[PDB]
Amino acid sequence: TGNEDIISRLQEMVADLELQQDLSQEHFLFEIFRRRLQALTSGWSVAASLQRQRELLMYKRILLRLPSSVLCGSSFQAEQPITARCEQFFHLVNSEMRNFCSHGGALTQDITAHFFRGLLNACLRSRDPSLMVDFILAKCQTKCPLILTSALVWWPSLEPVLL
Amino acid sequence: LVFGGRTGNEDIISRLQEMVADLELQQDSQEHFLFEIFRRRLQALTSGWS
Amino acid sequence: HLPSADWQRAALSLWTHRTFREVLKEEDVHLTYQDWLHLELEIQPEADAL
Amino acid sequence: EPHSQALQDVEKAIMVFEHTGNIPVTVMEASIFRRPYYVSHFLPALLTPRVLPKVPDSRVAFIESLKRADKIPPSLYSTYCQACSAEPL
Repeated sequence: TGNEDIISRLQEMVADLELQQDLSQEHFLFEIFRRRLQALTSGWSVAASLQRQRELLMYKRILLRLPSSVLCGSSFQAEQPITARCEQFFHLVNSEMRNFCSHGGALTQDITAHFFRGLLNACLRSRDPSLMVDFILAKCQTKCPLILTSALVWWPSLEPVLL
Repeated sequence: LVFGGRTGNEDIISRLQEMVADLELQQDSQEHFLFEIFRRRLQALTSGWS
Repeated sequence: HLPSADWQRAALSLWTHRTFREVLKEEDVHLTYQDWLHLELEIQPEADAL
Repeated sequence: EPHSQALQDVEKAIMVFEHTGNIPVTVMEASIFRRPYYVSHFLPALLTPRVLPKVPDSRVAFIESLKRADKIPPSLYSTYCQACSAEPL
């Protein structure tokens, strides 16, 4: 209540950089996230825990605002250039979000849908879509099992949109 | 005295900014539903000079 | 458009005045992008003036 | 009837002017070549004989734009200003 013109200016420039890259490489966002998490107290104090919870809900917010293309890129070019920015996201989800933006051995309705949207978008835009989706969701049995344990809860939601 | 025009909501116009960019990327020959909607409302109005 | 033409005139006379331009050069005062962001974030979509 | 209609007409002129600036031009036309309807319209445009706020607002700035457009013969504006000043139980 202050901000909702400036967060629209952000959407402008995020989509710009999406197109300039679409003309493999990873996003600066995740580096900014890791810098602020780093520059917080590693102290376990309830002050620090709340401050980091605050900062991660704000990250979840800005990712819901911005396209799901920032997560999975767009147009996965082949199996060889694969899991670019998704590994970036997976470290974030394992390290931090599973602490804070979770419930019940699982994630949020919102970010789960935000992910699966970007996933099916880039996969269907690329060739061998069913096989490449099967590939990234077999990777997730190893690298970010949360997204699956979330997708078990929030399946009733996704299945309509996905289908 | 109707005294200008309250605004109410741009929140909802930024939830719309979502789904536009969503459907845009998912499509990428065929054309938009926007201009269908536009034509329906411009048609459903009066054709008067009133 | 906006409140008193005298306040308007005052602002424009200051803006044109030389010693304000000569002050604006050596600058911490030259409004950093980040400073500008802090003031534009300060304001609300509630009371606008534009 | 041309009081309730003229009100709905000037309401819209103003809520459009607002998202714009510079005088919804349907009304500016209705001015020079619908002079009777112009006066039956322009009277609910001067219907603000009410609490005039501290801050000039929608109606206020619209009427300002008209009087700067050299419309509003001054009689009606002066009158507008004056009116605004304002056992068994």
